[PDB]
Amino acid sequence: EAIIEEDDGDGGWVDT
Amino acid sequence: KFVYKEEHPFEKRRSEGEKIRKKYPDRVPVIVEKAPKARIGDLDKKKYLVPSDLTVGQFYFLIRKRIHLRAEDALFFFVNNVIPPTSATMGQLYQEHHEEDFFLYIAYSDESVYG
Repeated sequence: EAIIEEDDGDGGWVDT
Repeated sequence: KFVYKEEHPFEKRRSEGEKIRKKYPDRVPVIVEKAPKARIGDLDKKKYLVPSDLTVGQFYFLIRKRIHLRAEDALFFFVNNVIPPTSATMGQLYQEHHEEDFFLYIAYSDESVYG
């Protein structure tokens, strides 16, 4: 499971 | 409608959306939520960075996998209370229906009518 920009306090963006 | 638009201000969202659109130009940022009257399982993650060439049908498949949905179970997407064509690309959907915060919003339900 890759997550992008997880630092932002939003759980990050699921990279597909 | 969407809780993401309530839990986050417009100005914050718009800035992040521009940032993402400029840094990941080949990708589309999509916020995904369950419709209220929907009786299917919820998605832990709501934000998805998807290739602009990804199709509605491919996205149906991934979301089905991600909420542990059986084939006997139904799933519909709604873009502005309208089921998008499965042949459509996420990029085309963004170009046409991205909100002013530069995100594409999509609801999903077990029913063919949003609620």
